[PDB]
Amino acid sequence: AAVTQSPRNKVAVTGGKVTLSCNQTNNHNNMYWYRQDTGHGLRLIHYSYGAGSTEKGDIPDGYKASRPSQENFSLILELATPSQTSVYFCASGDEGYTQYFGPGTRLLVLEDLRNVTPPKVSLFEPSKAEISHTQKATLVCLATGFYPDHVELSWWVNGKEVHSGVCTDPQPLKEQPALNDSRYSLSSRLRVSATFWQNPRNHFRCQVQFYGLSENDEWTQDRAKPVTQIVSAEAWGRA
Amino acid sequence: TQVEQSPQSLVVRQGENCVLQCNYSVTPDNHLRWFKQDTGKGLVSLTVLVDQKDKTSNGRYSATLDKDAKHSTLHITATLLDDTATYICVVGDRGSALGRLHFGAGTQLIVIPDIQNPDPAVYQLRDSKSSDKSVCLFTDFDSQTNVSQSKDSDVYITDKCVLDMRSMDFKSNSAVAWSNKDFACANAFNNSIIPEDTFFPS
Amino acid sequence: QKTPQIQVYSRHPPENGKPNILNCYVTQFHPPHIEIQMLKNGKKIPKVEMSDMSFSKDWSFYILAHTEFTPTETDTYACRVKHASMAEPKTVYWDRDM
Amino acid sequence: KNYTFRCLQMSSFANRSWSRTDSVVWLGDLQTHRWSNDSATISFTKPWSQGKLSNQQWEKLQHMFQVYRVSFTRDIQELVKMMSPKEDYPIEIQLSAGCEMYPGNASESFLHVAFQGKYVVRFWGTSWQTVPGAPSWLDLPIKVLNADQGTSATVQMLLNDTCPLFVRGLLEAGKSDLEKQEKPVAWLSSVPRQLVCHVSGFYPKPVWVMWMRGDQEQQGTHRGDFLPNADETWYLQATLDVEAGEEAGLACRVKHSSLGGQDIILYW
Ligand SMILES: CCCCCCCCCCCCC/C=C/[C@@H](O)[C@H](CO[C@@H]1O[C@H](CO)[C@@H](O[C@@H]2O[C@H](CO)[C@H](O)[C@H](O[C@H]3O[C@H](CO)[C@H](O)[C@H](O)[C@H]3O)[C@H]2O)[C@H](O)[C@H]1O)NC(=O)CCCCCCCCCCCCCCCCCCCCCCCCC
Ligand SMILES: *[C@@H]1O[C@H](CO[C@H]2O[C@@H](C)[C@@H](O)[C@@H](O)[C@@H]2O)[C@@H](O[C@@H]2O[C@H](CO)[C@@H](O[C@H]3O[C@H](CO)[C@@H](O)[C@H](O)[C@@H]3O)[C@H](O)[C@H]2NC(C)=O)[C@H](O)[C@H]1NC(C)=O
Ligand SMILES: *[C@@H]1O[C@H](CO)[C@@H](O[C@@H]2O[C@H](CO)[C@@H](O)[C@H](O)[C@H]2NC(C)=O)[C@H](O)[C@H]1NC(C)=O
Ligand SMILES: *[C@@H]1O[C@H](CO)[C@@H](O[C@@H]2O[C@H](CO)[C@@H](O)[C@H](O)[C@H]2NC(C)=O)[C@H](O)[C@H]1NC(C)=O
Repeated sequence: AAVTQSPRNKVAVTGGKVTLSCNQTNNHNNMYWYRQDTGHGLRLIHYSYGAGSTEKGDIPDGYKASRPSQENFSLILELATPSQTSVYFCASGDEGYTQYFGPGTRLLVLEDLRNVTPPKVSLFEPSKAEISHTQKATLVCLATGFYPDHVELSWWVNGKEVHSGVCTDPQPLKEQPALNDSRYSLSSRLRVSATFWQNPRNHFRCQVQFYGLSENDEWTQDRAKPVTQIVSAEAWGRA
Repeated sequence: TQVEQSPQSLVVRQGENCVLQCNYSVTPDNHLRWFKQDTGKGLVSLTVLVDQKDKTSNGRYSATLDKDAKHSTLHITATLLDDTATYICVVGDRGSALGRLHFGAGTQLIVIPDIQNPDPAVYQLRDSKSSDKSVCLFTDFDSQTNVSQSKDSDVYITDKCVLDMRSMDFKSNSAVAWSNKDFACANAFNNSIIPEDTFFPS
Repeated sequence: QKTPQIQVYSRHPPENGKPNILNCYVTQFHPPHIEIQMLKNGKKIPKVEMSDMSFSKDWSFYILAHTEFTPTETDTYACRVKHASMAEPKTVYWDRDM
Repeated sequence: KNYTFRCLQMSSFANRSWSRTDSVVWLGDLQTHRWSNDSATISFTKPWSQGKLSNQQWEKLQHMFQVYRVSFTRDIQELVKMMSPKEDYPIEIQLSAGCEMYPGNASESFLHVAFQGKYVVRFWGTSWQTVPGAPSWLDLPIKVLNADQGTSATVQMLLNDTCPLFVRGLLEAGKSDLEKQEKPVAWLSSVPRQLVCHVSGFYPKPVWVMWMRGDQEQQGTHRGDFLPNADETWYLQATLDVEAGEEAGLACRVKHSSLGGQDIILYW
């Protein structure tokens, strides 16, 4: 039994319409919406027992639920508020007590979209000193000058994503800590064997999935529209 | 809040065992479930306890349930790095879909990895496109070493982060430092107290 | 909906001047929500005791109401019942001969 | 003499929020327990209503029902949400549960459920099931209620083991009240003619009432229904249609176990 959620990450403005969707192909009659906030457990917002039916949960205020079909259950935010910044979990189940949870949806509702900016991604090639000392090669990726902090960094080798030998900062650091709407920076490491980096056949790439404006949000500034996009830095191996 | 978890947060060294408490006042109490949640990831079911006096096991995870005391424990034997996660207690009040799930705030576990062969060094790494732009990497230091944040606004130092090379059974701590403003790398980690045998290549 | 059947009867043989207990038996009604009054000369009797509500094998509800009364030649006693099945409240007067 | 033990529950649901549940318990024709919605605890209506259960055994048993009443209320409300707009308030649920006792240590347990005054659901064997005549939409609540293994095992224990044991104990403790003998009192009256023979204050329920002229039993005698009295005794009246003038000679003979042979003969 598998449950999916779309989108996985959303950056929105106050007053805007936000639609959080959830798909389930298990033929489950019952679907549930939760939100997770630090210092609290998961709290029920809305739920459904079937198509065309929606029921109030424990905290329904500010949310509207929609179930057009057995497979889809949608959480709608007509007038988005900063207080609705949370991680949203969708669930489904049949007659049994088991509720099968989705991967979760990150939501951030900003007061203004004026400071939204995509990152500049740089890739830093392993030191020749490290190769001769440890027989290992560390690649450092660097995403800089982005707002808000909602980014996903991923390492890719030869078109396939790698997780082994990878660690990314748990939190992005502020570039200008004195400023309230400060831009962020993020670093990540990928460590391989020297002989792997020395191979010119291997194509290394650091990918940053940035979340910002939709292709429908209004933009008034002169600079390029900071839409949801992928910025990447890339290097080949060398002997 | 009918489901309370203790401790709030927990710091443990690799290999050591830990117990995680859950206490509830949910009525009635059909089943108790323990979730594992990585920073960022979703909810992974570890075990489900159903009996009045129940005991379960899942590899290194083991759990007990006492419905008379309305109390459950989660034992993690020989903790690994991947155990760094928030652990959530959940009590269901029915044996069917008519039930409501009662969630605990969670227990945040941090597992400190054991560094077997420390080889502390600061390396200079250069940008793939722009040769002039560079970062500096303090790596292969033991967990007893803390990385202090920058004492300058123009200099940026990240907190320590551990990577795991699974195929080699190798773990290493690392920290990144950079600045746009004649920036030295022997002068990059001056604020942090680092080992005397730290390697500085020239 | 089930229309209620009202039966009024005395506990002991009726004598004029002698204190007695009057019973009102209401049966065969649905839904269970009901308002029962025991009346003396069309006026509500202050202390009217009620038995616990129950239902028979045919799922029809029944309840017994009773009060202390002294039958006289003049005084008329009755049981008034208001139910959702009826538009007007049915009043059944106590007849000692019946 | 076989005794039927009955736990009669009546639940009313006027809308999404308003709800009440009241319960009464009968052993034969005598009330043993009362449980009002306003009351947090089950009340004894007889001194021997606890039966042969110890104090610890009763508190644990009451607590089970205390949690049930709250649970049942929420579950029904959620079951309406599963159907809507198929089913709608006001909703009446009736439950008739208990066991009938037989010579030796033999018994048969039952749990019958009514929806809107119609019998639709029963617990049989190890699961809930619908009876003939029940609407098909009830298959969803049944499937949901059957998924609860904990409820199933509890109900099985209550019916198979708890009921017979508790009643076997009630019959021992309540023997004095169950086997009581109350003497009937009779009086005669006439209505425009129909003659009425009133019989009141007798226990147990079985009674023989007939209009007679001497040794001849009148065939036109019509028995009414058994009407209850407040003091846990019975009332019954017999009517006879007769012509005006021939009232003299008619008598009402009443036979009852309490009298002990001496039948009440009442001439007019
Ligand atoms: C549109 C609407 C249409 C309506 C359709 C009509 C259908 C309606 C008919 C259904 C009615 C049944 C209501 C169901 C409620 C369930 O959701 C809850 C959901 O709550 C449950 O709580 C239990 C813990 O307390 C847990 O069990 C627990 O779950 C655990 C799993 O985690 C275990 O399995 C545990 O089992 C262990 O413990 C058991 C104990 O006995 C066993 O020993 C077992 O072997 C063991 O393994 C179990 O208890 C369950 O998981 C949990 O789910 N179950 C209960 O609360 C327990 C069931 C009690 C049923 C009571 C019957 C009511 C009869 C009416 C009379 C009421 C009058 C009261 C006054 C009586 C006083 C007189 C005293 C006389 C006493 C004599 C008794 C005889 C009468 C019957
Ligand atoms: C309780 O007793 C019942 C017996 O039936 C009783 O039901 C209760 C609710 C009262 O109404 C009472 O008067 C009545 O006598 C037991 O139910 C029986 O369980 C059997 C096995 O669990 C079951 O057999 C079926 O399942 C097996 C599975 O292995 C299968 O091989 C068989 O072919 C069959 O399908 C049997 O059908 C069932 N009886 C009835 C009438 O349905 C129950 O087990 C008792 N419970 C406890 C906890 O003691
Ligand atoms: C739910 O139903 C109850 C009971 O029918 C309603 O309470 C009644 O309200 C009316 C009008 O205000 C009164 O005349 C009655 O006296 C009330 N009855 C009882 C038994 O209290 C209640 O209004 C309904 N609630 C909702 C939210 O619809
Ligand atoms: C019947 O009893 C129930 C439960 O005691 C009552 O519903 C509760 O209402 C009270 C006050 O309205 C609340 O404090 C409770 O929280 C409600 N439910 C529960 C489980 O506590 C209901 O009001 C009663 N109905 C009548 C007509 O008296």
